[PDB]
Amino acid sequence: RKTRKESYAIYVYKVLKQVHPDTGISSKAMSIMNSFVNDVFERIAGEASRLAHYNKRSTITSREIQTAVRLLLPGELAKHAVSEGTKAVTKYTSAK
Amino acid sequence: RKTRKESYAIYVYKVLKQVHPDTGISSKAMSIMNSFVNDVFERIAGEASRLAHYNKRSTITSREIQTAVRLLLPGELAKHAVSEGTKAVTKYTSAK
Amino acid sequence: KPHRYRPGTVALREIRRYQKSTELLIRKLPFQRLVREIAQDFKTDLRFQSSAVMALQEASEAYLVGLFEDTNLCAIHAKRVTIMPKDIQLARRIRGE
Amino acid sequence: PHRYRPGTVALREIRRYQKSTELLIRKLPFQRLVREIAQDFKTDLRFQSSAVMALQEASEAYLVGLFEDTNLCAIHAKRVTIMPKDIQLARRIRGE
Amino acid sequence: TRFEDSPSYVKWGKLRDYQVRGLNWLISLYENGINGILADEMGLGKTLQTISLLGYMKHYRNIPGPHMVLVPKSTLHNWMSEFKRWVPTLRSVCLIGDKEQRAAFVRDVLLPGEWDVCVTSYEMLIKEKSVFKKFNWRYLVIDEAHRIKNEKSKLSEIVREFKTTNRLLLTGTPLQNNLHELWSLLNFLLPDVFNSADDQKLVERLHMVLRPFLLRRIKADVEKSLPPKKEVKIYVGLSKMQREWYTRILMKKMRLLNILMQLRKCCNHPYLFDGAEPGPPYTTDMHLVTNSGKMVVLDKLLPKLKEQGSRVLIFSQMTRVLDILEDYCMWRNYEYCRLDGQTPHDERQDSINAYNEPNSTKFVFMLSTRAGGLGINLATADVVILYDSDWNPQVDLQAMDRAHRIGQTKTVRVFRFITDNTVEERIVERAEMKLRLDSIVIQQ
Amino acid sequence: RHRKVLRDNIQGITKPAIRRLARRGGVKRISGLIYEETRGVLKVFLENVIRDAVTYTEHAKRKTVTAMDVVYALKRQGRTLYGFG
Amino acid sequence: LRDNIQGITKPAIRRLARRGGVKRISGLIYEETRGVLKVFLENVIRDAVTYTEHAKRKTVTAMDVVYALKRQGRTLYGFG
Amino acid sequence: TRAKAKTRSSRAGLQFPVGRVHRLLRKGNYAERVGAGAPVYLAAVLEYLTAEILELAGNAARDNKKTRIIPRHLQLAVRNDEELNKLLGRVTIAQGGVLPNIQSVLLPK
Amino acid sequence: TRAKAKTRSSRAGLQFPVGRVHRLLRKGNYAERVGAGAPVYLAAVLEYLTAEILELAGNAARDNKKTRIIPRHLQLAVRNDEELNKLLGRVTIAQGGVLPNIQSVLLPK
DNA sequence: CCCTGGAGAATCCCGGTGCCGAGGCCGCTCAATTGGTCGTAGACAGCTCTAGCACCGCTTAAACGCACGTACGCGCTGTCCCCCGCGTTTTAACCGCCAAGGGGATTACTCCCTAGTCTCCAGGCACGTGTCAGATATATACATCCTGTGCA
DNA sequence: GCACAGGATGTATATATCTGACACGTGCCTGGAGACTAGGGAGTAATCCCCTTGGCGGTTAAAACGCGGGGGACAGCGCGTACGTGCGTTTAAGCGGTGCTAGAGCTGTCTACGACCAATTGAGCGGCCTCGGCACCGGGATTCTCCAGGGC
Ligand SMILES: Nc1ncnc2c1ncn2[C@@H]1O[C@H](COP(=O)(O)OP(=O)(O)O)[C@@H](O)[C@H]1O
Repeated sequence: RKTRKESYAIYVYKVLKQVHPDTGISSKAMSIMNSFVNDVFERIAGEASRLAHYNKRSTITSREIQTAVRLLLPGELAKHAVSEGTKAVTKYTSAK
Repeated sequence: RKTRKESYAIYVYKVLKQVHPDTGISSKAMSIMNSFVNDVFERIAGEASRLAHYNKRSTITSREIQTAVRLLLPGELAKHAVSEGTKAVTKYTSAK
Repeated sequence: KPHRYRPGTVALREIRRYQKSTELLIRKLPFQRLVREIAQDFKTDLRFQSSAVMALQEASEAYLVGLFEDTNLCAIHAKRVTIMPKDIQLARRIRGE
Repeated sequence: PHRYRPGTVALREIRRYQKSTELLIRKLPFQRLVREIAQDFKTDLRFQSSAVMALQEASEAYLVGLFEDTNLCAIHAKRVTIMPKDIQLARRIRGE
Repeated sequence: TRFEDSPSYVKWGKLRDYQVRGLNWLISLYENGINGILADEMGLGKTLQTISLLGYMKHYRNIPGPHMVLVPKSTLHNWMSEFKRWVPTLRSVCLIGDKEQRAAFVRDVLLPGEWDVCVTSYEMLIKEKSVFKKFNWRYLVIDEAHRIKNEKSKLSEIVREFKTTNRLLLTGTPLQNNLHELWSLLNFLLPDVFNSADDQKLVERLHMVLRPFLLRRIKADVEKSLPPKKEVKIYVGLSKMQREWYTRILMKKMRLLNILMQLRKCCNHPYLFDGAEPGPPYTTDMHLVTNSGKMVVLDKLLPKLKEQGSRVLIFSQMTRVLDILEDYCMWRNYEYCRLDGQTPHDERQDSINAYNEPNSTKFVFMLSTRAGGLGINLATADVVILYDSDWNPQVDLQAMDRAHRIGQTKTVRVFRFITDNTVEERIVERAEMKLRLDSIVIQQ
Repeated sequence: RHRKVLRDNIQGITKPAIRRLARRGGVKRISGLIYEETRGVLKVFLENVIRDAVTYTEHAKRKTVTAMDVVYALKRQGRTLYGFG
Repeated sequence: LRDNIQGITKPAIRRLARRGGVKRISGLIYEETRGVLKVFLENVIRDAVTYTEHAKRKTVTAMDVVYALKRQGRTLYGFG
Repeated sequence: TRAKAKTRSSRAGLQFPVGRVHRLLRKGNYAERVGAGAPVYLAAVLEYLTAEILELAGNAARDNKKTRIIPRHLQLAVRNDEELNKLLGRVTIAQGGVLPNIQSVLLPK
Repeated sequence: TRAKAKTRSSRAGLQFPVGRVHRLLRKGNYAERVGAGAPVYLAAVLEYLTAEILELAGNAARDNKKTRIIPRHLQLAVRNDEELNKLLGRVTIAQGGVLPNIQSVLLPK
């Protein structure tokens, strides 16, 4: 067995079972979803890095992630993504 | 006494006097030249960093810089810039 | 009886004149009012540096000039000399906006 | 004998191929073309089959989008036949 | 031991005692080689004294060389008429008009050098600094010198760059806000004396320093008329909507950028803010009056003066407030004439004449506090109501004296409207501070 | 109680000014319906750019929009501007 | 090899145009589209060969092709 | 002794790996330091976007009378939603095809 | 003892700041390690590009009969040359104007 | 000049095959837990220079409204040739299979190249300051455009 | 019907003036060079086995070719309409001012909490098998459409 490779496949599958309980997915579709997740990650992280360099900071923070999602996603997606991220950070802070 | 701002104005003026002894440059043209140098530097450095990540290396080297130059520059510019940089690195390594 | 130029000589003269210069072709104060009105809906109590408005005007004028070049090409494609909203919409659709 | 008018079969083919999701170029000719083109940059090159498949996917997508824009230009000229002038106009407006 | 009577070169007129005293003082300034500031109030023949000075300097001294007078545009014709009437031996030219007229004038009269005095305006000086900069100027006169009271202004820089031998500043209010302005004027005058930026250590020392360079003749030597004024402060309280908006402004969708400027107008009328007025009907009926303290007091005050002597002048610093007052006066059906910056000059003069017509039905003349030209002879009025106070007390004094001119007959009552527990109290306190500074320094 | 509006700010971009822009673009004849279309196009473009610039200004916790913020918004859009920093 | 742009046949171009949504095709479209295809392929293959060379590989990988496409602004999901 | 380890994804109530996102940020040369809330926020955003796309694709697959999501379903979901089409405008999806569309002039009169 | 300091730009023969480029690379978070010859190569490439643009702009200034360069000359140089036009295709030069260009149809005949 | 009537294509329903998707197991390496530290960012204070709001005064360039005439957009018509739809024959793509070895991919080892540190010093930046290149004006010289008219 | 003279317009041209930005010179300080150490990244060699490439034969779909005809491109003509040109009138831009703040940037400090580094260990995750329900393939009966002929 060669070197192990990392993919978001199991997490994508868990989300799919949450959304449609009795619907599956094929290998090419999972590869497409993995590529999508990697691309979105790189877009957001690069934008946040540029923000930190512009403001002369050294730490990537939740405020930078929020500004990056406002910059990159359009409209209702930006609103809902901001709400979801804020909820997650609130739960993490209170439940840690 | 105000803060220190860094710019490539000194070196741009040197290259201007080297390539056209009797010619001057205005402040706004200097702003444009400075912005151009910054933009090219950022493009080359970003492409080199992406290359290093792709090949799972940690060091930006002259091989990475050459490959980024060939990727970014169109053709005659690419080959002449490669020759210029090879000359420079040879001169630096030879007796320095 | 008074001397008059044909319909199209003055248009070509204006084309050459404004392709020879580099100034801004839009009035600064009206443009500033428009920019402030647009930013009002995004966030009230907004203040603008004067250099920001100049950069905005530069970008807007460059965008409009490039759009008009493409519009003229489309009108010439349709075997016309007059540019039309159809030409503007086609240019935008092909460019992907 | 039965004979369809000039244009009904074209519409049927339009619907059929817009319904389908498979490649429309012969794979062996495309592979030979790719290797030929690659001879200009390096010798004795070898390819992964996935590489040729991805190249074909990208090429087909580019051509399909180009033909859509060309069709729009032809409709603008009040025509149904597409022409090389339409292809050139689409490329020029895109920025190529 | 100087000129003791009306000079001879000045024909058709005998200068008064203060006129000849000022002329003697200017001659002493010239003899000692010191430039001076002449501030003898608003009516003691300052233009005549300047004309007499130039007439003397040309007649009894042989220097008919170039002389420049800088004036506001509104006073150019007055200056030319006075030059032609009093001392016609001198040769005076005026520079006005567009670019073609300016070029023709410079090619016809200015450059050929057949003139002796030049009467130009501020704008024409800024335009033609290039040609005025060439000449050697024997005497430079700047009228209404408070225009250049501020350094770092283009006119002050340009007037500093000229080549001059003598300088003379005419003003009535040398001190408006702070001693920096007085130093700016004195530094234009004597740059080598007042080169520095800045009651034995104060008041008396300042008086002794200023006295060799200044001369003020209060309008009390003549008097014999103009019964003294009387200022009454009327305190008013916020209406309920005014209180609601004051709280909304202080606590903090309308942009509120200049908080002081929003609180002010809020203290004038809540209707200025968008949407504070009631809905689409847009009627003028008793909800204008009741929503403003100044407006309720004004409605309680106007009819009493009207059944009394009437002829009231109302001043404000906002044309929006002028609009609201015009609507009120239309609804109550008094007579109103309006004058602000947007009123064309012919209409301005027509309104002044119509109100000043000996027996007219006009009742209220509304002016913007700064829209006059220091003229405006509204001497038939009786009561001045200041809707708004200005940071500059000299502006308020000029507004007052537009109705306190020589033709006045009966005493004038000045009603100043102040909101209690607002920023108007601050404004008035600052104005009092500036006025006390001015009185202690210049008046004494 | 006196209301009198002046004009719409999008009308401040005038027909002769749009004609000058078309002249620099190289256009000879211009239809009368072009002006409203151009006004809409300009509004859309400005809205995108200003939204991004305001996002940057908010992240910096400022209330003043700067030329650098405008430049960064344009680089986000893909319309690099040289000459302002 | 030589004469391989003629392997992209007229029926294939017709199929691609029919997926694009065109009904009538002029006879001169085929040479034009072969030229367009050649220039596009040359750009992509050049970038991919640059990546392959830098890695000191003698094989071109789907990763190299994807990287070239992404640098040209033509992201391709479905291969990695 | 040490308490039972609770994953940060469990603490945040997510289904995406917060720790893996944190390691990817640290190894990516994006910035010198990474805050604690950044991985949680990023994982939540990724989860939301993935859920949106999967929901639309599953709806499309059901309208096709299937049960496995294929690239055709993904492409239909992306191109029939305006926000996701604005996000993925420069993206080509393998074996996705195109949206059925014929211009009205081409239809028979 | 000690030797007199020689700048790396002098060592390499470049008119661009090798040391400043090295520091900018190390602070830009591009990688955790930067080689010795990389700043030299990058500075040489930047110098070549700047020299090209300045040569073309000086030629344009001679054509316009002025001895100082302005953004108009920079735009005329960047356009009219295909390599730099591809390089700066999506770049706007402030007050640079546009190329003179009138279509053949629009001319009188 | 739309209504039946044939034909062709597509759709739906029903039954047999195969192939991987989804589950269950194993092993490992990577994230979570504690503990300690340090440096980054938040908070405060003190200067300086710009931007917003409400006005005024003046000059003048540009917008604006209007009217006329003229290219031009647009519809209509006729002609011709070109692209499409169909049938026949050829060709090479596809698929399955086999075979060989080139190169991708991993591991172990060692060295050499870079990060970090401390001095030392000179190159680059802010600051003043003069002079000259370009903008502008003015008066010509010339090149262009348009019309009327003389000549077939 | 065409071609030219000439008038009027606009434009290119040489000269003279003036001003404000370019370019140079200066002090000093902050960042770059010199010299050293220490450690981990990467170059280098060697092994494995996967995946590429080459070849061959049989099938059959797809390409190439040729025919015949209707529809679409395209040239030409006529018209009336909306845009260009020019002129007189109106408006608002632009410049120069008041008067007061607050906002934001550079300086300089202080300080505390949050991120980093390190050491353990055990649970999550990736790879490997295995099996059955879905997807695919065919087949048959069905519905919708498209084209043609004429009694509507
Ligand atoms: N014949 C006159 N001689 C001198 N002064 C006069 C004469 N007539 C009127 N005045 C004064 O002129 C004043 C108004 O004119 P003003 O513009 O102030 O002139 P000046 O600027 O010369 O004082 C009045 O107060 C009046 O006293």
